[PDB]
Amino acid sequence: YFQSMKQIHVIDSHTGGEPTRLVMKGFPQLHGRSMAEQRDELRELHDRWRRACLLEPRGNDVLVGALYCPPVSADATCGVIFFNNAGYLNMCGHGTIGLVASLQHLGLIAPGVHKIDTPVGQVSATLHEDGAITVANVPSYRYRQHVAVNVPGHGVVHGDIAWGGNWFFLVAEHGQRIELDNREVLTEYTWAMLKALEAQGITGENGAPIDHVELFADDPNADSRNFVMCPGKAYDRSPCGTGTSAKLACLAADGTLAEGQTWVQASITGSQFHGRYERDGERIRPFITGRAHMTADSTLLIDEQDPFAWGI
Amino acid sequence: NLYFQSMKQIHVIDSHTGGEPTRLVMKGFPQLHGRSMAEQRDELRELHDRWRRACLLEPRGNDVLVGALYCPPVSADATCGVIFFNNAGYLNMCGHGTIGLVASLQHLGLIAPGVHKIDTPVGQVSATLHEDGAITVANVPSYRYRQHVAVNVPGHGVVHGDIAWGGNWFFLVAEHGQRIELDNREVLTEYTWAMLKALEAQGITGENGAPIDHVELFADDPNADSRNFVMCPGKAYDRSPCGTGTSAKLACLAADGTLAEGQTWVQASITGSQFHGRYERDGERIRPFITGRAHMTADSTLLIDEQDPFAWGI
Repeated sequence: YFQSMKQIHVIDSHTGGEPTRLVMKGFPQLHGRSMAEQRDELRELHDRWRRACLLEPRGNDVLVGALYCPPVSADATCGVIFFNNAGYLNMCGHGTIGLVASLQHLGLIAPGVHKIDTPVGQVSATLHEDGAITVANVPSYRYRQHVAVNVPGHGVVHGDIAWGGNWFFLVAEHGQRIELDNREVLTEYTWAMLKALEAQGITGENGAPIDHVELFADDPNADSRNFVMCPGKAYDRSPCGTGTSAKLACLAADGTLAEGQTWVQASITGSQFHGRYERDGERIRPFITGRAHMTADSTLLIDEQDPFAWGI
Repeated sequence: NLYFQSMKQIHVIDSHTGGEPTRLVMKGFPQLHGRSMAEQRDELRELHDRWRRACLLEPRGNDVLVGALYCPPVSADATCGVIFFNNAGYLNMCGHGTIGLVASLQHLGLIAPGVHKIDTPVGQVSATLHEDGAITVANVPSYRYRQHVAVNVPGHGVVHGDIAWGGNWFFLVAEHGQRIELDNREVLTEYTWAMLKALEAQGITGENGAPIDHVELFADDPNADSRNFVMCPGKAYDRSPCGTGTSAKLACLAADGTLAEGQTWVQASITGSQFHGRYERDGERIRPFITGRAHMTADSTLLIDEQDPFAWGI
């Protein structure tokens, strides 16, 4: 009977609490030569597979899926296509940490530098001997500093606007408590803040929407703790790789963090990433280190008689 | 493969009942010495709560999930015992989870169609596995307490609802002003949550002052007798038609004579899943019977990494 249903072999993991569903077998054969072609193929010809994995009931609003692919470039370990319950992603830092940890435990890679092919080019990740993984983030920078926004029901706040692979508004939050049991308040506040930025025409470079907000506060045992609001009104359980890269860019620009020095960023759940940077013109090269842990080895089952087989 | 067994493992079968998911634990929890399900449930809560938490807290679980521990039977009559739980604690009964259990046991080769008795921490629940795979559960006795009660909900003026017990207290509204559609769930959530606050503020309760903690809205449907939206504690909506809520609905239909004894009511949910319901009379109350289906969604080995600060849940 189980043998009768369509099967998808996945390895679920989390990176600082933010989960990754790595698909190792069961999606359709993709004939695209490039990772972008394969991604387009999935989206256009085979989207039910993403949806079965990411929509309810099998998925949720925080999960990212990752399709393992054979490498396309000569020196890459593999290819990957990331996706969530709304569509396809291109890069995904926490998912890449999940991927590399998973591949290690499956016996497919050893410690060292690994190149991973994505739809938008290669990502370099270093698997350390102790199992931590460092992602070379895209070049990051601060676009504007100390920008005012009025947030309905809360008042005026100032933040930096910075690119770390996504656009962020970064706020030194003194008013609200950055603790996990205050998450519903922080969720409503930061979501309102995102909507207020849009309404007030506050954007990244060349009008790009700011679709992430991150709040920072002191922490007794890290350099900082954050609360990160993402698309879909979901907070990041992790310190957020691109968001921490954007923070490093701001710290670098202000001189708060020296080149080569380590910044320890705690998340709302108490997980941590380490980061450091090198300067490169008006930008920085950020390096974000974190860990992933396995949480399930699972055969997803698709009952083709279920109206919700491919997700709700 | 040696690494995947540096890790503690829990074998689960995940399924959903009309969209509402059940995680059935088939192996990996500690041995329980309780002679009864109530004692075993107490054992879990008191001596072994990390297992529930690994399964139901993030990252492995979520707010919608219910877990069910499979247990060897303890009443002589029984196919098995079960203990239900969610990310907050232990439940007693769980109709949708029982449908999940029975469907899962069938697919695992443990049972065949027929009547199956299942031991629970509050005694038995009887479930019929039909030849076509559907499963009928007997809900607790249900009844309407009050009829056509007014509540003022700011932004809506007065709404009327029935107050009925189906295992929980519900306020049941024939909703003509709100669109009962999944893409309108945000608006429906704010409305029903406001309605619960207004009932409380205006002293509208169940029997003996019991708080009403569920609201269900009902509308016409072109392929069912009705479609609903069901608001539950924690500001959560039921993906399914809701077993206890549909039982409360049956009690109101029976009281008004809208549904005849033995006749079937087809209740669609916000997600477009459906249950069937019928009742028999029990003095001034009813015995409701809820029929639905569960579908398998995963056969999974949960893995616990000892080096993981979140191994046992966030």
